[PDB]
Amino acid sequence: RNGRDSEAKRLGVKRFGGESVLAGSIIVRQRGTKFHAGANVGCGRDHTLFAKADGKVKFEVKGPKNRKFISIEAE
Amino acid sequence: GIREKIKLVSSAGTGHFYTTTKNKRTKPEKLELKKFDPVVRQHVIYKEAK
Amino acid sequence: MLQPKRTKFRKMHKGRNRGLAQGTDVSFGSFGLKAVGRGRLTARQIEAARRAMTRAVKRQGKIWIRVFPDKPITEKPLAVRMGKGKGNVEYWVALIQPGKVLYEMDGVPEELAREAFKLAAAKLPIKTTFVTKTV
Amino acid sequence: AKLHDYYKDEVVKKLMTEFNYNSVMQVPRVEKITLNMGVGEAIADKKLLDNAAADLAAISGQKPLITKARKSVAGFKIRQGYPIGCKVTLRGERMWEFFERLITIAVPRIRDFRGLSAKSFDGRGNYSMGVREQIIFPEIDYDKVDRVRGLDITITTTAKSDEEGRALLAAFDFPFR
Amino acid sequence: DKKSARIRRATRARRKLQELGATRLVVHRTPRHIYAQVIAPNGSEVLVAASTVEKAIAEQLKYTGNKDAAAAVGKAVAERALEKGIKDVSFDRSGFQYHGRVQALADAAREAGLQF
Amino acid sequence: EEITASCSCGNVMKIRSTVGHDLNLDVCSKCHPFFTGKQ
RNA sequence: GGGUGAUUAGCUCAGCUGGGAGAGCACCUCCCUUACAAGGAGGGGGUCGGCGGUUCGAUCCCGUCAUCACCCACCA
RNA sequence: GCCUGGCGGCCGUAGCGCGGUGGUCCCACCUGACCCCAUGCCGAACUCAGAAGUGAAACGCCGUAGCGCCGAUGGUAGUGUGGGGUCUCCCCAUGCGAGAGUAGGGAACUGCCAGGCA
RNA sequence: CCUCCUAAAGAGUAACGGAGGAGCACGAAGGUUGGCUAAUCCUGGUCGGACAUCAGGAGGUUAGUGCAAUGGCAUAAGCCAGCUUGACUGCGAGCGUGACGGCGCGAGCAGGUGCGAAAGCAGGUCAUAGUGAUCCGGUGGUUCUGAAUGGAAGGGCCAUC
RNA sequence: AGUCCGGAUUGGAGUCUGCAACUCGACUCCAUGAAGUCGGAAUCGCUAGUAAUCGUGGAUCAGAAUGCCACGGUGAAUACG
Ligand SMILES: [Mg+2]
Ligand SMILES: [Mg+2]
Ligand SMILES: [Mg+2]
Ligand SMILES: [Mg+2]
Ligand SMILES: [Mg+2]
Ligand SMILES: [Mg+2]
Ligand SMILES: [Mg+2]
Ligand SMILES: [Mg+2]
Ligand SMILES: [Mg+2]
Ligand SMILES: [Zn+2]
Repeated sequence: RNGRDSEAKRLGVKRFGGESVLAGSIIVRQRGTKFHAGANVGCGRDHTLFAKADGKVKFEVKGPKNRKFISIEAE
Repeated sequence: GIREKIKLVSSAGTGHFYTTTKNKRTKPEKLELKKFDPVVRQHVIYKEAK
Repeated sequence: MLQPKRTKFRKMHKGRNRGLAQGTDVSFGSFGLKAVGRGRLTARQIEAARRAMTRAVKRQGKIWIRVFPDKPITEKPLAVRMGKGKGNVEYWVALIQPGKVLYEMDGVPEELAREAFKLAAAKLPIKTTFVTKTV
Repeated sequence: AKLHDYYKDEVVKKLMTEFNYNSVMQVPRVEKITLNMGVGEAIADKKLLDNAAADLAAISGQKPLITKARKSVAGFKIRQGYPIGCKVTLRGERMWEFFERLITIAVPRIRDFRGLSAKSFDGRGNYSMGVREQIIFPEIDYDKVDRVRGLDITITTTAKSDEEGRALLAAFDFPFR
Repeated sequence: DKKSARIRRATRARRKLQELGATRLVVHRTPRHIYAQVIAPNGSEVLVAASTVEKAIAEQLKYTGNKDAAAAVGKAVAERALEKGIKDVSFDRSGFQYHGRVQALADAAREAGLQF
Repeated sequence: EEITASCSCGNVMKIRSTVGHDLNLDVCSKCHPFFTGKQ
């Protein structure tokens, strides 16, 4: 009777560093803010980190508490 | 039905309601709410559940 | 008889015994009994070896057991079909990697410790050997 | 204002000559005085606390504040966030007025008085005490009693030691067995 | 504590306006020497400074650290910002209640022509 | 409101107290049997 | 092995959809009786088998352990 | 060139603790509280007008290794590919190389502006 | 249907594998502005007690997050008060995840509100469960149709049961 | 009204008795003021100066009575059966 599990929700990083992405592309589907919003990135209501402008994707590590930020470059 | 489904009829001359849920054992009073009404396209006070 | 008084869970996966051991230096007493083989020990084996050592030095001296089981073995009963859930627990075991110091003793002569450990080495499923205090 | 100025000259110079501090701000001064009344048996009588609040707003000048129950316990059969007790904080001019009308005209109407205790300090220089009767304040007409409701007093000061607070209060009467 | 308490009141806007990336009008209050700063969007480079510790507003004035001073402080900020070409800004209340001297300062800035 | 307390020790002492009435006392801090009580 | 119900004063039962332990017989102290039983008045007695726990809080809610009762254990 | 106040970059080699110093100016405590504002009671906070006292606390700097923190070299464990053995595990050839621990490093570094000082 | 492990560090991955929850709640528990920081222990303190309400110290998230678990939260997503209805409509560049039906995230536009002085925030709750296809019929609205024509009954569309 | 009712229990200071007052007393005073607001089921006496109430005297003894023996003051109700 013990065995049971949900359907897995397909989380994680959809687009990694070093990829030319377009606007509104979902990058990370996560639960908490394990990945933190930053430059050109919105945080969704399920903390889906979603993009705002065309360009690359750069994973910065900034902040006093050593957090993990995502950004969109231009060049 | 413990929490019961009701509506929010506009007090204007418009036949439109929104819809939401209320409880019996917490609210004896009817629900007054200001809300948009897309006939005159303004905000009208709503009442008269069900 | 050596058994966790309370555990976080009932059961545990089978797991593996790959690699070597940590508790290698003689760190409490003067003499040590160290595992050479690779396997698993029951609480009955540990208690019987303890009784053999305490028999040989009769009461006097201080004896350390550096190991403790904290791993159950589930055992399905006789005449039960496969599946239908993982079995119930009947005995607890300790994971043994080679080189693990098992027992330790202080307060006796060397030859007496040597013969007491060769009495208790026959109580055990593996080959064990004798070590001294080192640095 | 009176015992404030009495402090402001005599107790300042007295304590400074006692403990020979580096500066005057390092002397103990009284920081605040709080007053508590635990009304707990008003779990049923809701206006027991209302009249006890009127009693404390007659003792003090200012209107009191109720306290919320912090976490619910079945040891006292309370719900978390319950009307549970009433306090009054005092700072400044009303604080010195309350200390004046305490030590002059209330301590000697304590029932069968003998001097207060010594080890009643916190250890970091504060004081607290509890009463039994409550007509020890003059603002209570004797024909208005409805319970024997006491209360407790906390004098919170910046005394860096309880012995410094002891020597602070020895400049007052502060009965001292 | 007081200082860190004020900074954790202010960090809200002090990183939201960072993430917007716009020019910031920053204040510091003390009942002597109100201070006023106009800083580039990055946060490392100031542009326009006016404070009553400067003689040119210190000696022309009644008392260092009232709202009647802060009015002229922000007025001086507005002139020094318009002469450098900065008028469209955003405001940093710096963990202070927008009620007293900062309210007088920003209102006289708006009367002087600094339009956020 | 400020009132005037007066005890039997001759200690006429005006104080602020919310009695709203002038006051008659016996024992003050001056001339109370505290040290004689301890003795 | 497996599904169902039960452990409560000395004895026998209701109290389990969550916040004060009731009923009957027995026990004890008086009363009328030459003396008991029956009859009349008045009291206390449990820590709800036990181990752990959730929750503010458990006889009640949850997971095992000891005991009891019941039902199944078919095709062969 | 020094100190202080603010805004930052970096996020503990930057933080704890212990001892020492600082008040012309800057900072804080502070004085008073009718009105601005404010306390589910109190000028504790928030706010206001100020400047009598003060570096006590707090803040900044200096010194110090009792902890936190960084941390190599080498070796060990593991692992990709190929081969093998006494195949619950392990070895050989080759590429990759930890974590912990050891000697160590260490009381931060850099920029913008304003005021007082030489 | 949700959560962890088994899942071998992208996603996914079975079993009568090991462990738990949901078929609800809220007119504030939602939006905004301003603001605050908890558990536990020690000391002192009337009834007051191992533990109610007061004050201080250590400590510094062990506490809280409507609930099971995991992730996260100090710029608080935890707690207080005022003002409030954005739990508004019509759209959607683009993305994700499913064979499909579908499900979810969403900057931004037009109208029109609330909060803040402003920059700005708000298309429900910190998120991940809290659900039911179609058909058939109920109710309200209607620049639709109306079996010769004008109406009506019915049918559609929008909202909903 | 637990009241000026009620008097226990207790602290102190006494007196007199007697070798002797701790196991033990009798009384005065100062101060204290518990329960008790008419009594569950049951139960006792009493036909005239008694029922009830209020004093006193003796015997025991060196010292005590709310006990026993005796006397006096006031002084009832009901008996259809
Ligand atoms: Mg100092
Ligand atoms: Mg290493
Ligand atoms: Mg992988
Ligand atoms: Mg994965
Ligand atoms: Mg806020
Ligand atoms: Mg129709
Ligand atoms: Mg026709
Ligand atoms: Mg007769
Ligand atoms: Mg008699
Ligand atoms: Zn007097």
